[PDB]
Amino acid sequence: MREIVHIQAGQCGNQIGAKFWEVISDEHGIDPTGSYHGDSDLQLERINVYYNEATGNKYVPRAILVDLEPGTMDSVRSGPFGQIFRPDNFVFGQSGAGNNWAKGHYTEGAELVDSVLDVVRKESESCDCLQGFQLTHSLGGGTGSGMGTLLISKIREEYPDRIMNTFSVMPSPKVSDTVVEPYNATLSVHQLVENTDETYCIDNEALYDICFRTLKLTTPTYGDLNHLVSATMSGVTTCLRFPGQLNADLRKLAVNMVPFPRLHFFMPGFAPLTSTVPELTQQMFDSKNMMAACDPRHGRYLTVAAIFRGRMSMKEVDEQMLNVQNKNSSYFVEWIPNNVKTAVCDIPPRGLKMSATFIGNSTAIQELFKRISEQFTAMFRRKAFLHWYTGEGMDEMEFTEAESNMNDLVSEYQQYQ
Amino acid sequence: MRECISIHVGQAGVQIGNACWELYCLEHGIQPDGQMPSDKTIGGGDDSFNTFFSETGAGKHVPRAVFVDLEPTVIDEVRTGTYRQLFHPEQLITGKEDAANNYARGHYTIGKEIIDLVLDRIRKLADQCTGLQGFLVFHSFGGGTGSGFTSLLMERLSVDYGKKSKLEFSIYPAPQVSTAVVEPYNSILTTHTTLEHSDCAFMVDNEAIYDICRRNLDIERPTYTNLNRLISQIVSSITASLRFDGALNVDLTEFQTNLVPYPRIHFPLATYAPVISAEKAYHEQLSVAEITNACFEPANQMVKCDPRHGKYMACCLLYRGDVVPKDVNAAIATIKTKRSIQFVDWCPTGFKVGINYQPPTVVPGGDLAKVQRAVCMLSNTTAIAEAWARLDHKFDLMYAKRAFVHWYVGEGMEEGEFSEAREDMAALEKDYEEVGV
Amino acid sequence: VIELNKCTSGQSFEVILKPDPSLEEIQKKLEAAEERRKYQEAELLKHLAE
Amino acid sequence: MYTFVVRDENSSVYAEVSRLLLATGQWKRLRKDNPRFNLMLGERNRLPFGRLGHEPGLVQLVNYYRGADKLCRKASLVKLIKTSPELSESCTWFPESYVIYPTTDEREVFLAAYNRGNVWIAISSEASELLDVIQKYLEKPLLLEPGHRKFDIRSWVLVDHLYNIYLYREGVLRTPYNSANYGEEGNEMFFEEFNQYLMDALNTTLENSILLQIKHIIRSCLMCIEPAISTKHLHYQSFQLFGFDFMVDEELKVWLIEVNGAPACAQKLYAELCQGIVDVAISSVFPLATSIFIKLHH
Ligand SMILES: CC(C)[C@@H](O)C(=O)N[C@H]1Cc2ccc3c(c2)[C@@]2(c4cc(F)ccc4N[C@@H]2O3)c2oc(nc2-c2nc(CO)co2)[C@H](C(C)(C)C)NC1=O
Ligand SMILES: Nc1nc2c(ncn2[C@@H]2O[C@H](COP(=O)(O)OP(=O)(O)OP(=O)(O)O)[C@@H](O)[C@H]2O)c(=O)[nH]1
Ligand SMILES: Nc1ncnc2c1ncn2[C@@H]1O[C@H](COP(=O)(O)OP(=O)(O)CP(=O)(O)O)[C@@H](O)[C@H]1O
Ligand SMILES: Nc1nc2c(ncn2[C@@H]2O[C@H](COP(=O)(O)OP(=O)(O)O)[C@@H](O)[C@H]2O)c(=O)[nH]1
Ligand SMILES: [Ca+2]
Ligand SMILES: [Mg+2]
Repeated sequence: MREIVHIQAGQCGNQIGAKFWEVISDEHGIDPTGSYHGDSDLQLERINVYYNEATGNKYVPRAILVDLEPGTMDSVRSGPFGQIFRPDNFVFGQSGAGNNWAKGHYTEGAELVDSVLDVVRKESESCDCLQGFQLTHSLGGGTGSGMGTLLISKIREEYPDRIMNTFSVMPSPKVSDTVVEPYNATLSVHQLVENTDETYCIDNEALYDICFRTLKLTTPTYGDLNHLVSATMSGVTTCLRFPGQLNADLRKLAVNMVPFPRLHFFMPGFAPLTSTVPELTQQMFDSKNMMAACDPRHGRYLTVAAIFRGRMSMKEVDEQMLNVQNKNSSYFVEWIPNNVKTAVCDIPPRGLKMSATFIGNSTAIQELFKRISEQFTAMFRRKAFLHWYTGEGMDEMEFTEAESNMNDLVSEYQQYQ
Repeated sequence: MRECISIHVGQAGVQIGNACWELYCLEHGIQPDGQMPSDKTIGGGDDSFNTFFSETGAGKHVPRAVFVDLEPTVIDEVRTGTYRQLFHPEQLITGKEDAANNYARGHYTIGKEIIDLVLDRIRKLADQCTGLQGFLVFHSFGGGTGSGFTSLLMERLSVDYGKKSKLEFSIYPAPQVSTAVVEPYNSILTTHTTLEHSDCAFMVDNEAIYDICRRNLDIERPTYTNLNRLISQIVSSITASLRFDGALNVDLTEFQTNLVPYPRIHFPLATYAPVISAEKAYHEQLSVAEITNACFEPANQMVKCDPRHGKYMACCLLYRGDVVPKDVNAAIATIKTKRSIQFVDWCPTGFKVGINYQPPTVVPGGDLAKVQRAVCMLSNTTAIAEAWARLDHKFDLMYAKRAFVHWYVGEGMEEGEFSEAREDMAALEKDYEEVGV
Repeated sequence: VIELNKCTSGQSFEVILKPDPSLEEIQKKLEAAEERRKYQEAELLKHLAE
Repeated sequence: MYTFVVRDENSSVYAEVSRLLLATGQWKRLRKDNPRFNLMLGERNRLPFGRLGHEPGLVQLVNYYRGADKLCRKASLVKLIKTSPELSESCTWFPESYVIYPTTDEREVFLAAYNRGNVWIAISSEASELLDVIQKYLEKPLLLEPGHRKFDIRSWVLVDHLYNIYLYREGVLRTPYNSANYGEEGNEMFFEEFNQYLMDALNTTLENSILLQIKHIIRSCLMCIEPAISTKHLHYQSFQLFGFDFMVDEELKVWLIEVNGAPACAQKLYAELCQGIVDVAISSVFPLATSIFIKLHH
């Protein structure tokens, strides 16, 4: 203990998720076969949080891979560290969801969901003291978004007092994918607002801008973006995988990051962006360094959790931090005293030696949600592509409902600025 | 010989307890296996150190201590510890999931389920006590266990041991090492519920300890280990009177008698000197007048505040080592004319002085230099109210927006308990205000 | 220097320069908190059932 | 990048000081109630001293001395002079003063003094008509010429965090005297003029005849309460500008009248003095990229 059960769902969920296990396997010293080859026995100390132990000193990621089509998960299995996952934790269908939230949530998803929970239930039964769940997925599609959120609802029902955490990739109008992303993201955001304690929000528009402008990459691929994501996923889980006092577990993190229950949507940041202390601190706080589209200067920070990783004075880190808290100044709420926390971990990520990770609960995220709302309304008033959803049994009212739930969320952020 | 039981609650109380008990053993010459060659009476006795140590027929000197925490991580460090042979399993109580920095969680949800168990292990100790005086309770303000569970244990201890004294050692939250944003909430909540249940409380502001550790001991980023070793020294000099032959504060009740004229105003300010860096073990040897004068310098206080802008109602001076009454008198006379010392009218401008000839013990390999004389001053000044004010302010900033409140309501606490506790504190600030000028 | 007491471990003196809840009440408040938790959790499960 | 906050918009001097600070670029003014600041230009009353110097990695300075109100209250100053052995009855530069409350205090002892020229102020000649602080009125003031006009001296004193006592070289005389209208410009007589008068009319300088006693009085007052309000080893540092008000009698003896803890400034002297305040008081603890002060040593 305290163990986290990881769930990755849909294409985006499994591709981002697979890379995550790659990067943190490499930090805890676990090889593609599951054997430990780490130099420092400091990695093994909190290894239990993400790995189960088997005979033959094998470490197996407590992870459940879920999709409604076999495609992406055969690609995971054939990928690097593919064999480290339990064969039995692969749960997939054959029909697919066709980028359709309704299929993921109500029909095709419903047929597969119970057997996913059978795996979840067996991983939990093997936990001395289960902490909660971590879901990786996108909101724009069908399986991650639709069946991911159905899963979250189910998990909540069976494990009512466990923390539910997710890394959620949101759609952007800058990045063209399925024409129905606004429908799927909107239907999902309401689910998240109700059923998660913490949701890390990232979108590909911001990850694109980083890869392009910062990393000087002319035309980015999923490979490039997922590198950023995997690195950021390592950073914000640092405090859970290595010894420390701040944000020790999920519930304590939630208690320090979430002032109001519905506002638990965080913007992550990383430095240095991978393709000095003041420089490293300046980047991670930079607007053009955020992992989601919205400009942090358009709102205020309710809470901030920064995790520095490596070997550094930390005297100066404290200096640089406050230099930011005052250089920004206007962007922090004054009714939450000492709302910026700083953690430090000795073991640096693979090939960096020095690193930082930003986690901000910012009201500026409201723009992200308002944008998706406007997209959804533009389509829904014309009822375009709607028949794919009512075809699966959904009512128009359920759409009107998710729309206003969205605007409600955007409004609640508005109160606090 | 009346016994004292020390109760350590949550991470801070636990880790500090360990630092204290290590020091006690060194001061009483007790081995990490509980053996004490200096002790000629085997299987018992009524010696002063028996107020803190029981004796088994085998000759093990066992601390009258109980460690409690809702997470096993910190207690385990005591089990595999150097002085592990001291303690037996019954003394160490450990849960599985902690209070997540949530007072309501420590008090209502978790607390309800473990309170009886803690009382049983406590009763096992008291059951071995010929004449129990009461309890010393170590805990933080900010933690969910330290605040939430402590208040519940205090409430029960009043019921199960009505005519027994309770003193606290409380760690006051400092954001420079603080691990939570809701510590002001937890602080006010636990102070409100414990108030009518504590006879005398010694607050230690981590801000102060951290600063002293930097300025006096030359340490960039002070560890809890660093802080807890300095805290253990001060606790040691505060408890020395209970553990050694003397006449000043030899009973827990004498602590309120000499320090607390007004029941509610029971938080005396502690000041300690000298604190010297061990790495430079060639320093000048401070005099009685110098360490005495240092007790009135804010930079050696456990709580940063300005005693010049409040009134005293009681002041006790605890010396350790090479000191005779002659020098104290001279040092007090010169300091009185030199510095602003203003007592309340309905109190005599007086100092109670205790001297223990045994010089302060230092932990080997530690960070403090050993000195031939030290002093801890306990003083009940209204100036400490600055701390209450500071804390109430941060509370008001958040509570005006009801920030983080849902976490507490969700655990079954009603929102009314916030305004109830805050009103109690506003009242407290008023009490210092009245006495103060 | 009034009240000078002296022993082999040290000495003490004084210088003068100038002249509640019962067991039931606790149980009730505890159990009430428990009931409110149970109610809040019942409302959640009813919601999840709908 | 240093940060400050203003909590007394009503202050004219630090209105300039805030202007200069901003005009140096290296200073950014925060919102009035922002905790994370380097310099506070604090409010005139009930300044929350207890919350200062408690911000991690932040050296905080405040432009007021906590406890310095003992020297800036009518009844306080009397209680200080008649209690402090530093001053006491061994103090002859401060008029025979007694304090009383409106219906303990000194109402009965004041009588014996009046019984044993008895013009007092609180303005009146006889005692009974005064009941409706008491200080014996300077019946023999130093009348300027021409005009036969009364005046008072105003010197500005700056005490920094190191407790250096700085006397601003520019003072001011704030100008028909009936024993038993304006326009010098604006009833202000600066030191260069007053010095010239005292030279022509009385054959003495401003320095010898008055300023020596002034500096003496300054040192004595502030040195008296130094152990009560110093911030040498305090968790926060403070400085403060004082306005001493003096009066000069017939035989050129200086008397202390008032001590103002929130003094204004003569318009011409505003720029120079506030600039000095920045240089000597603010910039000395917070560095950046001849002296208008006379420091009274001690
Ligand atoms: C400014 C610019 C961002 C905007 O005009 C735009 O929408 N460009 C699309 C073009 C696009 C649209 C849909 C789309 C792909 C690309 C898409 C793609 C390209 C292939 F050759 C084969 C399969 C796929 N699947 C993905 O589906 C894709 O899009 C982006 N990356 C990828 C992708 N990377 C990989 C390698 O891991 C496979 O697929 C990137 C990405 C999401 C930004 C990383 N998306 C695009 O390049
Ligand atoms: N001086 C000192 N302070 C500590 C120590 N450990 C924790 N603290 C402080 O205590 C506060 C946090 O409370 P904890 O004691 O860690 O929490 P807890 O009592 O264990 O309760 P939980 O929430 O259940 O963990 C913070 O303000 C810390 O700075 C310690 O060992 N020494
Ligand atoms: N004993 C005395 N004899 C003669 N004149 C006196 C005097 N005491 C005060 N004065 C006169 O009082 C005037 C200034 O008054 P005072 O200094 O008391 O101001 P004030 O109390 O009204 C508010 P402030 O402190 O801001 O000036 C001077 O011009 C001086 O001539
Ligand atoms: N960052 C990232 N985004 C992805 C990846 N794969 C798909 N997406 C995004 O996810 C959305 C499509 O949902 P997807 O996961 O592919 O559908 P699903 O399989 O039904 O869950 C679009 O916004 C894609 O841009 C990936 O590997 N990385
Ligand atoms: Ca014995
Ligand atoms: Mg804990």
